[PDB]
Amino acid sequence: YQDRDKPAQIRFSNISAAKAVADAIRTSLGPKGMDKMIQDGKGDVTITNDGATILKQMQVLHPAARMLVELSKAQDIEAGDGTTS
Amino acid sequence: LSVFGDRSTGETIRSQNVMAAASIANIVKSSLGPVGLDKMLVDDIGDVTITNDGATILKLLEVEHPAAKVLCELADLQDKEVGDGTTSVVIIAAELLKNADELVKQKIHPTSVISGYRLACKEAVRYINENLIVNTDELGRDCLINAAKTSMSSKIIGINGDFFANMVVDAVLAIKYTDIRG
Amino acid sequence: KAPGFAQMLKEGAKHFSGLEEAVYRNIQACKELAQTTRTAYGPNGMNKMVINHLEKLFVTNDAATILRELEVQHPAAKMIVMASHMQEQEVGDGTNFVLVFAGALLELAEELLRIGLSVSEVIEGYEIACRKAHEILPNLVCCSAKNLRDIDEVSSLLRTSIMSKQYGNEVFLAKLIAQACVSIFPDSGHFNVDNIRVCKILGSGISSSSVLHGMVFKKETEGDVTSVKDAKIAVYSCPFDGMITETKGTVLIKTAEELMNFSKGEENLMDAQVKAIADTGANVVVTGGKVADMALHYANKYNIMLVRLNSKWDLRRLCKTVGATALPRLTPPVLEEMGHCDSVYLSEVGDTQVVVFKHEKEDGAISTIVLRGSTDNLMDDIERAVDDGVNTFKVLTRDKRLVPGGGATEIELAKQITSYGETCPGLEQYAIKKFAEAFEAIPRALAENSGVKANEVISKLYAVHQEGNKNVGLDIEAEVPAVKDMLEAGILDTYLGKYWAIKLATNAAVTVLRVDQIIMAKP
Amino acid sequence: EQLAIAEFARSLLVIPNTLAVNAAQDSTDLVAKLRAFHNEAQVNPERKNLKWIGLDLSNGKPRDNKQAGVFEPTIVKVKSLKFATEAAITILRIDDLIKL
Amino acid sequence: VILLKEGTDSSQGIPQLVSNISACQVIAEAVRTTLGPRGMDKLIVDGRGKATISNDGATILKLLDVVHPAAKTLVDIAKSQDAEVGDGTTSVTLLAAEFLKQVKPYVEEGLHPQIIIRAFRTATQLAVNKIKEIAVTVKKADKVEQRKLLEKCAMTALSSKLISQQKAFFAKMVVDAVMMLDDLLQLKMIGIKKVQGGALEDSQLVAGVAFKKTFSYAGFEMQPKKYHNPKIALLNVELELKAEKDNAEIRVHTVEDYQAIVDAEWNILYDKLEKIHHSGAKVVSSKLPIGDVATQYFADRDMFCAGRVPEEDLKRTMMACGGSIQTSVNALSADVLGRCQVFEETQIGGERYNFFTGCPKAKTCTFILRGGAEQFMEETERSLHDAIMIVRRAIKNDSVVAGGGAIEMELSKYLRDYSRTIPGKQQLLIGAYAKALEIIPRQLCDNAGFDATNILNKLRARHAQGGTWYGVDINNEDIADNFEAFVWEPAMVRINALTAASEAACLIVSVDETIKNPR
Amino acid sequence: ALRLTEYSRTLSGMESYCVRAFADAMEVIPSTLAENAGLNPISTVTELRNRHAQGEKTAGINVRKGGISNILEELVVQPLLVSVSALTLATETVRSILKIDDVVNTR
Repeated sequence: YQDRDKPAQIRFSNISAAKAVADAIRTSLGPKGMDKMIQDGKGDVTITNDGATILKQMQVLHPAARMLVELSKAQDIEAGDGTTS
Repeated sequence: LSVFGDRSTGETIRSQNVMAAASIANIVKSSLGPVGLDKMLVDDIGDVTITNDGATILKLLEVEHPAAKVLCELADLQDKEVGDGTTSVVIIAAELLKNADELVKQKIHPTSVISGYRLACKEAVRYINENLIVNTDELGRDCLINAAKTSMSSKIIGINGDFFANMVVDAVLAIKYTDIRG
Repeated sequence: KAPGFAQMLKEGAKHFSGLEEAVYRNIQACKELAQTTRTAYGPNGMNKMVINHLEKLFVTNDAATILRELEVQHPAAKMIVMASHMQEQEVGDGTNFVLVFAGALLELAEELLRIGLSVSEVIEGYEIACRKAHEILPNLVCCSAKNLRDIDEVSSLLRTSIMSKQYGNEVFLAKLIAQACVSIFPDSGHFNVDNIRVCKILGSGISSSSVLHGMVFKKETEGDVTSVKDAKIAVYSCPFDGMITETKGTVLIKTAEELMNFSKGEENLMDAQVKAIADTGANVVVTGGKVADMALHYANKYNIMLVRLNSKWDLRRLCKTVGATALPRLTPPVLEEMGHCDSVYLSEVGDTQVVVFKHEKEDGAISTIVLRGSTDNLMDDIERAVDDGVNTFKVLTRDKRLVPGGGATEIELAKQITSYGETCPGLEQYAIKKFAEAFEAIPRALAENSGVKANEVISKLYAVHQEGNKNVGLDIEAEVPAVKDMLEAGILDTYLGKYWAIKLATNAAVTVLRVDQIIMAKP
Repeated sequence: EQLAIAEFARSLLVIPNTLAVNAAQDSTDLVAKLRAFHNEAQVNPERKNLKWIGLDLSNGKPRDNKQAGVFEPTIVKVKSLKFATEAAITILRIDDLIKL
Repeated sequence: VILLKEGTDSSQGIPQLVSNISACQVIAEAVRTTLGPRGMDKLIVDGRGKATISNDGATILKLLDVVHPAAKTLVDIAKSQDAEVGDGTTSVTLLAAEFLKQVKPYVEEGLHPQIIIRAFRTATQLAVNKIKEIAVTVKKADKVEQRKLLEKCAMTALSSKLISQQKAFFAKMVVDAVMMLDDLLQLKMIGIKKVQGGALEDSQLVAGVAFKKTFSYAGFEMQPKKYHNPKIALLNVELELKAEKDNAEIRVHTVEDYQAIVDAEWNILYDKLEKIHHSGAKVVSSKLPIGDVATQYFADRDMFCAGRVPEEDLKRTMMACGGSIQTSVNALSADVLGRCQVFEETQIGGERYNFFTGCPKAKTCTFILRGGAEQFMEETERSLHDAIMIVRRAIKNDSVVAGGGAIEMELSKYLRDYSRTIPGKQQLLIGAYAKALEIIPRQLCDNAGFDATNILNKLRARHAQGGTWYGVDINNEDIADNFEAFVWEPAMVRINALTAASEAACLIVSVDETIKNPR
Repeated sequence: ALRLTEYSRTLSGMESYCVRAFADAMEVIPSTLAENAGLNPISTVTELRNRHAQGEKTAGINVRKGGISNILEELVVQPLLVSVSALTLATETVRSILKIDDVVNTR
């Protein structure tokens, strides 16, 4: 083929950036889910398994990764549970 | 992926936390016991502080690691609640992580490892409570003169064993006063 | 170009300057040699993995074997090695003694030279204390051999010599070597290690070994002759085949008719050659090569016993015993080059046919120890333990005096020499006290090989020897640092074994200290 | 649950191991002789087997601490095992390190 | 300038012992996954380009030829394992290298190697005494005929295979093939041949020696197959008319001599055919092909001939008919001729096959493989060979123990409780000695695709309840009793396995310095 | 995930592979809960598909006891709105991402 215009490079960039967010948070699912160490830029650290709190501290610049943050916020407004799911 | 910081996971993170906790233990390791050696503490000004107390070292020790600050706060809870054995807690807590990290390389999930320590620590308290001993040797029997005789055998005062130690027993028995609720 | 090289005027030979201390780097070469054989001393000595120049894998703890395989290229280190070759003369033990002790003198000599003492005073200090050691050693003699020639007494002495070489077989090899040694002892002054020959045979294990008289060969008799008293023996290294002259002798084979003629000719050639043997009266023929199928028929035709020996060293043993030389041609009829033997017969021991060459009429010292083993590497090491055991009693052919083993004499002799060094004023007391501490290397090397702390053993030995209790050596145990009486345990060394060993090891360390520089030259 | 509990028993041996090294003694032999005494107490109640044997730091050998008079309060040993267990769990629960 | 070694490579101390431990694990790594009947195979190619595929541990170690000196030691122990027993080379190599892995951290702590040797000598002596107590001799037990027990042991080893449906029929053939032997049992006696086509029930059990008979040439409709007492001749001579070996070339200018030369070339062939008829040999088995002209001769003489016979089938025939292999036809006589009661050419499979019957000197038989393809038969060939080994070892040694890692766990539990009763440095070493014995049941779970952790943990707790015969099941994933499942191995084989493993482990530890003489 | 596989067989065209991929992606939730519970993620999901085929929704994963048991008997229940809103909101986001060909920066 040729494909002078390649939209797939944006599709593959959006999928890879979106999957990278779900790959980290998936370990916190369930009561037995593992914890994490979040080190803020000032040097402060904390330990929490809450998925909604971690996503607010991610500070994602990628557009596809930002829509997942807004997706988790819309779930807490309607049902209020199942943010990580 | 575009992020403002670094992110890493895997067996390396758990390995770094075990090696960090092992470094704090090795510092207070050789200082355990009454014969433990002294250790210097150097500040940024260049002053030196020397002592064998493990509880004093951990308070003045400064090492920046996420996991290392957990054990430092742990000694404060043991000190404020009881005040003795803070050195033994740090040493045991490190040996637990050394053997647990080996089980992870055996493909043992950490949850099964955590469930083991909770059952082992629970059965340990039950077995200790049976092997305990209450207050005794206050009447009808004396092996309590040998109580202070062992601690006095390491000094020149231990030349006469029963002469000097008999007055220590009569001193601690004469000072008994309730002052609260029996 | 200036500045020039320091101290090197000759053939580019490296010359260590004053600050370089050429004496120490010569001691360093002899120090590394002792560290290799230090771990092989004692019954617990570690085995060494040795690769032969033929790329054969050998595993042995023997020190004499290591020095042959490991090439020592340092000149000052050869002096200790050459002292070990002289150590094998007049006694068959003490090889590990010289390598460890000569190095101990040089290690402690480095401490004295750093103090600023002259090298000449260190030399005079050892030669004075060495004469004191030869005077005290007779006083350390406890018990001696009863000279009863009894197997119980003869096998009891081999327990120490067999130890440190083959472990676990100490009980078995004690009685086996004893039976062969008690046969020669009735002959005064005739005892020789070359008279007892060892022949190893592949088999089950060492427990299947036995002792026989005469010369026992593992190769059976090719002929059907059982026993013959014929004294004429002709050793022939040439294999039996069609006789070929040293001249041209071109044989042209064209047609099958001529092929059968020259084929029957070889049968006629082997016929006249074997006939010449029976004409001279020799019924015993030794073959160094192979044997033809037709030669076996003419051997039984003339009733001549046939022996096939593939080993070359087995042929040289007959040349120096009966006196039968091996001629290059095929069965030359020469009576002058034959041997003499009183009795020749075929025997079977251990389900194996063996040939026996002994002397019935003449007494003789000839005897043979047959060995059996599964692995040739482990079976060959047994032969090394037999030679050290036989050579132990070659010394007892002289005056019989025994000294305690297990480092018992080393502590007793170091305690007495220290007393003489304290009473002697001057600067000679430094080299004498260091000469006494050189004896401490043996019990330390013996304790480290057993997995026991060295300083704990040395401390206990001075405590028991200070109270006047002699005969106390080192008990061999992994978990027990303590000691036991050597006299009741049966561990005893040889007087002349220690006597010649201290003298040779002393002159070996003195000669190295005399050489301050090594210079290469050209012919 | 076997490997998790079994490794908890080996981890407790560091306390008699550390005290043996600081006492200028062989740690392997003292811990070995110490384990042999407490085992015979679990086999049979009979008195001929040693019970409640501790370690002597001065002489470097086993010694009975009941007669010697070297004791420690109960709340010291009990709370030491609980806090040490909670610390080993808290550090182990961290599967990730995230920086900003 | 003056150097002691001068290129001599030598090292001693702790690093030399540690380097040998890492070298022994490399040798055990290659045969590690090949343990067990279900273990994975290996592929080794030589300099010729041909690939060898099999899970046999003895064959793989021979092809490796590792130049490391300590590696050659473990290889030599496997060779001594064949002469004493003949199997278990994979178990000895894998187990011996496991002891070095457990004591490896203790060596770096300053422990002296001699103390380690004292532990392996004492613990192994106690393991031998424990095996002799557990071993139970089963002969007349429950008044069951020994043939029934041999079939049940064969169906277990052949279960969960391609023949697992037909294993009930094949179990009878394996037991019967062993019963046809003499009092001296040998695995090299019984041969196995493969025949394509037909179902698994079509497999035939021949009491005599059969071969593929690749002979494609002419001579049909003659040479009656039935012979009551034929003389079996073994000849490597080539009877082909125009052959690469025996020809006749003579150049003459005479025309009348050409008729004789052509006849002389046929005379040499006619003489070789006459010398066979001179001795009266009815059956002619040739290794080299036989021409069509030589087939017509024997056809009119009422004698049969077959060529293109492998050399191994001729050697099995030599031990069968009772004769000997003769190269030429000149020395052929009644001494090298054999005898058989029934000789018949069978059409089974559509190919022509020949076999003997009732040979007086025959200790051997032949089995026929019938399947859909060659890979079904080649794997079944060794699968049935393992079943013959179980039946053979069960007859020789009647005192056995439970296999499948069952005896390995009891020796681990017994020595674990005894190690606590020995105060000293022997406690930690014997404790590591028992743990190293658990590598055998662990590798069986990994090679079978199961979960090694869940099986081994539940199995270890089961031995605490007193059952000594429980072990790992290779078919279903569960803890089962190998004694009731009839998985048995001789007690003397397991004793020699621990003795050879302990001896090879103590020898590597006893090595201190490696000296190499440059040459 | 089990029932959508049967519906993928009745459909035709590209909807066969697309719906099947949507069904197989629903097994990540039970595979994650089994991993944090100390079990085998691959073997646990396989057993649940059989129990849900023959049985009812009762089969599941119990994280407290660390094994497969009845979810209703373990007092584990969630409202329906949580699961329905989870599929609806996630689908609208996935469809929105697939409709983006390129991003353009303006000023």
